[PDB]
Amino acid sequence: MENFQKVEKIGEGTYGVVYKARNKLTGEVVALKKIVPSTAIREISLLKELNHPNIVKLLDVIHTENKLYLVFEFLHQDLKKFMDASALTGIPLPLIKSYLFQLLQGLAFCHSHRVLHRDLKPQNLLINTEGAIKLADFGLARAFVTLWYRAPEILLGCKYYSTAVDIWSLGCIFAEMVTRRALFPGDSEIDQLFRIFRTLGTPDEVVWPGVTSMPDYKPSFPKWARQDFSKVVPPLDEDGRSLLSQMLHYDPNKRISAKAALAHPFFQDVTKPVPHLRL
Repeated sequence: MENFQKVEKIGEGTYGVVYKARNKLTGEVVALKKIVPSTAIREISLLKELNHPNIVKLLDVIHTENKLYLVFEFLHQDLKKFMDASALTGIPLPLIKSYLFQLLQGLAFCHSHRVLHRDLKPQNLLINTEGAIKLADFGLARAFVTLWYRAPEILLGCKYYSTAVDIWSLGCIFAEMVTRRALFPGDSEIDQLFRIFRTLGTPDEVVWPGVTSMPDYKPSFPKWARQDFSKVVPPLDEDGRSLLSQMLHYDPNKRISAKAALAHPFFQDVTKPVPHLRL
């Protein structure tokens, strides 16, 4: 721990403060997250084995007197900041497509190892000058404020949700890159839920078998009609709209998997362009 020289504070993460650090020993520039229960210890130890080029590498874990430090590889910017930076002009479709493709590969990898993220959002998506995008904070939720990317089954009380929640979240982020506006900016659990309802229509037994039996489901939920999908993500092409609708399917079991999504015609012409970051 004294092996680190805090270069500066990046910001407040979900589980603590994040500092840019320099390994006084190896000189490597890393990201230090100042996060303890023995169960969370084995859980994040298992995360060290979860390596993929689209997953932010957990270099080391340092436990010392209730203090838990997670040493991560450092990336220069997050997707939230990049989106704002390219808000007026919009992120080019080839870069949007490239990013979604890479995130799906990363998700496909984690999901193949029965590891869910559970909390995908633009701030935990880190990018570099080389065109790569990675998933940050993977597995930390199972281990240990924005509802915008929350899957509906989570909002309806499902206590044993699946990998499908990450697909839903990524779909919301996908739509946000395309339109330059958050898809469902809920400011309360009920507002989030109803925002989803107003756009995708209020779910029933037809589209989502067993929805009415969900814990937080109320028969009194207003019945909104599903909106024309072409009004949701204009001007995304038919392939993208097809993929997005599949990623936003109400029934978690019918929602497209990361693996399957990678096969969608939308990616037939995927390339790896680089973003222009002003570091």
